[PDB]
Amino acid sequence: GSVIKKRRKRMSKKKHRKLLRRTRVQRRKLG
Amino acid sequence: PTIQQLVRKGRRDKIAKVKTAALKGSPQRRGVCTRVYTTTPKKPNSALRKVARVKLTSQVEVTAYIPGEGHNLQEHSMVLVRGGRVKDLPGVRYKIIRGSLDTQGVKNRKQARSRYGAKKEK
Amino acid sequence: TMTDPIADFLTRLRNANSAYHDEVTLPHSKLKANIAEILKREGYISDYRTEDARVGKSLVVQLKYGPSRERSIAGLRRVSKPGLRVYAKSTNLPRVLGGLGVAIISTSSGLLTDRQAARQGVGGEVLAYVW
Amino acid sequence: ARYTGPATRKSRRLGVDLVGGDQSFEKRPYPPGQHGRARIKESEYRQQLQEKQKARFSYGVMEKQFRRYYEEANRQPGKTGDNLLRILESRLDNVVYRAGLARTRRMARQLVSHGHFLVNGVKVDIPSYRVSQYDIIDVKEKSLNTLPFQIARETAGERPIPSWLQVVGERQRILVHQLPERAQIDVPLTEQLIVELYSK
Amino acid sequence: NYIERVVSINRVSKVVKGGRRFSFTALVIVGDGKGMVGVGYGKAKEVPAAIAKGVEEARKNFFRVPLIGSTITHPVQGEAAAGVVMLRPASPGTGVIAGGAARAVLECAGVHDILAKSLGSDNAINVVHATVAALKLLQRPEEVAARRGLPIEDVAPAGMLKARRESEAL
RNA sequence: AUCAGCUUGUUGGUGGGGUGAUGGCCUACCAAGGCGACGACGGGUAGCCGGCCUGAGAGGGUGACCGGCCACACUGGGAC
RNA sequence: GUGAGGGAUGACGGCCUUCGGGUUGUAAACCUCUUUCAGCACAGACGAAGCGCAAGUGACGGUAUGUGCAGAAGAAGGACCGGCCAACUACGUGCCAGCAGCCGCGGUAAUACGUAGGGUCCGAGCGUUGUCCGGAAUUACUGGGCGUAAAGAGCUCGUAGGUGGUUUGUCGCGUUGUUCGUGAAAACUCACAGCUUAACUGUGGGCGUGCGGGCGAUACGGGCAGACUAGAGUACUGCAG
RNA sequence: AGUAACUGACGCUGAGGAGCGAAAGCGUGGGGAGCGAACAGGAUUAGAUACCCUGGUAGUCCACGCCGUAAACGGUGGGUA
RNA sequence: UCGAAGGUGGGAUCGGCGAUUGGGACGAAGUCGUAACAAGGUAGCCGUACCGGAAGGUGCGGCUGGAUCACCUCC
Repeated sequence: GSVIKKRRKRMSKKKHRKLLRRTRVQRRKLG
Repeated sequence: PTIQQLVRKGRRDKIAKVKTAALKGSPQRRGVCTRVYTTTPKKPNSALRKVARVKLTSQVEVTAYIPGEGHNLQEHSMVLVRGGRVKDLPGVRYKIIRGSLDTQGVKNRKQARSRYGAKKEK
Repeated sequence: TMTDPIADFLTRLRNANSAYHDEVTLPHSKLKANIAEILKREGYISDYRTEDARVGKSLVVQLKYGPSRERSIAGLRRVSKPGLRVYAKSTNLPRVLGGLGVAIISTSSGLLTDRQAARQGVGGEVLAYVW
Repeated sequence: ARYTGPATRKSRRLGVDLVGGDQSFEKRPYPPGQHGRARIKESEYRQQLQEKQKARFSYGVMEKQFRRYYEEANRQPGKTGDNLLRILESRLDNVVYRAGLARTRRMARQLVSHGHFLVNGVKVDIPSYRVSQYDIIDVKEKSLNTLPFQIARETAGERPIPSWLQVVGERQRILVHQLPERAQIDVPLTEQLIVELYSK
Repeated sequence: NYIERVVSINRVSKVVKGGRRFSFTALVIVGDGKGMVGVGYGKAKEVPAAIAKGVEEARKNFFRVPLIGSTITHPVQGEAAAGVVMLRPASPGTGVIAGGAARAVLECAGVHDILAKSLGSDNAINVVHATVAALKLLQRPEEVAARRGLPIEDVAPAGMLKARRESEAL
């Protein structure tokens, strides 16, 4: 299989992890 | 799968996507023209498509396409809307019926008149 | 483990047939001997016999090939299997190859073919198809 | 309704003559219109549709009635082709025309519709009337001396009467022995194409 | 008299430094309508030439279909590449019921009444190959009786024997 | 199951009561059961069927007319 | 039902043109014929072996129908024509106006837009929208798959469940045969009959794929009571890591 | 593996469930030579939050526990003929 | 006694709005960079951790779904 699919999945995962890191304290305080 | 797997879980059919959810099970709906304007199609084509914003009786705000050459629609105009997709416009799934309620049949049409609400010449 | 001896017998027959073997040996049981009898009487195999093995008895089956080395069996399928078993009434007996094949049916009168069962008006379990 | 427009149009389009003695079709055997000479593309659907149009324009039967006939013929325990052909041939107007009492099928239909005939002793004016075994079709006495029947009864030298019918009286009685079989029908075209078309 | 069926014409191309070089491939069926059919696949720079090569190749490879009167002997299922075509005999007067490629092959082979369905790989070449593979799986009842060394009545149903009698009478 | 626990006249017995009739149907006392992943308890939706439409068939959708049963009669209780 | 037969080096007009001519087109005009259904006049029901011991009694209805009269006389539209998918040209416009179910067509020479000729399909209908099934084997019981296309849990142990070697006897649960009861009528299907035909209506079979009771069989599955050692495990003797 | 002495179908799979499960990471307490995220300079570059160089903290190691993921791949579930 | 409706109370559950705020999809031509595909010019990817305007960089373990290995003298 082409690595293009892995690249799309990894970019989605990386962006989501960045978003989670950017709002850790906000999530902790709202939950 | 195994027959036992089938008798344990069975087969679940694919779900059906509801089309033209604003009509609510009716062939047509009556609406009022929220705003009447023009807009441009997708990139491969180019024109000034005539599109109206209609508030239906199902309390759904819907954008509808006006077929034919010329139209006389303005604000607060009662129109009768039907289902139909326009490939160029991204999210337009409805068309205004010509010759019904306020919207008028087009002028000087002699072929496919019934599709544009033009009466036969006397 | 071994679940279907009948299916194993049918697959031994099929594998030997595809490889043009003239002989196939398998452990013996009454059911296997009876379907072997039906196969021989219907002309699908040459002949069969039972020797004695180290523990029990064996089944020896001779495969029939034509003069030009063409197989006398075109297919062997197991219909009723452990798990999903198949029973047919005397009126809805299956047809194999539009009647050109033979369907073995286990009735209370013994092992019969589809035509024999239809003539005698009995039903049972559809063991296999031969064509 | 009925088809009323020109007749040779259909014959020219379908490539065969349906009336039988039409000189215009012989003069120009090609489709009508400006582009009647343009070469056509070959397609099985086109041939099947043309066969069906041939059948339903020879007998003057509209599409819905023809589909009803096809369903009836398929339902019957014969075979579809000759069953459909025999259902078509049993219509009263076709019987009248095939008995030599009408030069063309159109005038046979016109005569039947005007109540000039009388089947089994009861007046019948329905061209789609189907005719069974041992039916006696008579002309009512009032119309015996009319011009059409006069010229029909003194030119009995045209197309031969098929076996399954028999004009028996000097008053031109019609007796039906049995419904025709495929051998005696003597019709153009091919029924198998119609069966293929309606199975699509 | 030989009937022919050009079932598909495709414009293929190979790339070169200058550009694209287009040729034509035609799949042609040749038969006599009496029980023999042939399949040809010719390629040339021009459509009529490719059709000619397909016709000659189809004529070279001939194969006899075991018809019984007007239909095939028994139901069969043939698979070639990813194409699956099932065949089923039908009572007289039913007509040919098949898709375009299968219909062409069967009409060329002389089959009049048959139920045929395509069950995969809509590609015309592979559908034709699968139809031919199915037709090659048919067995004449006499050969079946010969294989099992039995009289023709003990092997075939009486309906087939009656059908053969009527066909040979006609 | 992105609804896992539910039930205290609730599960059973005895004596009474009640009813056209059997029966926690009601009652006093006694015992602690009963149901549930073979999905109880919740949430959503729905009158059910002969049939009807589609399909090669299996199956899918549906319950208009006609015919059977059910439920209701402004909303909620109640008896005569 | 809106007509039928005959009717030409094939009228006019329209349209195209290679300017020759071709198509509308046997179509029309004209000459005969018939009048269905409409229109007018006359007669006029069955439904009622009914109801009533009164003399009469039909809402539909003076309807259906029948017979006369006159005259082709009063009676055709809709969609589509790039491919799927029957059916092509001209003019106008030019990335506009627009079309479109998909592919996609509009860039002054568009068979895809608009209009006219021509054509095709249907026809008192013809198209559009909405909803369901089919095509879709695209939830695959019939009838699909999982190395790389979506799809083998990271790997084991094990609970409920599913499934199970050879053989003897027995049961008759499943399975199978037959019989009885039931499966309303209607519907569906076959045949026949009545409406002038058909739709429709009636009659007689089948169907009602099922369930319940009796009787028969025991090959297979299962239960019960045994037996065997080829699976599985233990014992003993060695062995490699 | 061999002998086959023993039992006599005691087998297979297994929803859920339980256990084990690289590295990184987390907690408590030790240890810390080398390597080395982060971090510092140097260089290259138009710019270098990099590649290269010099340093270098967590970590890597041990004890006891968490975590429960991987290209945990033969991208190939288990049993049998 | 039971008992509809009504009243009081504390919770369940389903939705709408919400100042502000997060990401997603699409958009010929805007700005910043070159990350991947040819060894893509530091092989790529997987889990994890840290860091950075951004693609991304680096450590640890793993995978090949990674390219090239000329000449190579004795026989």
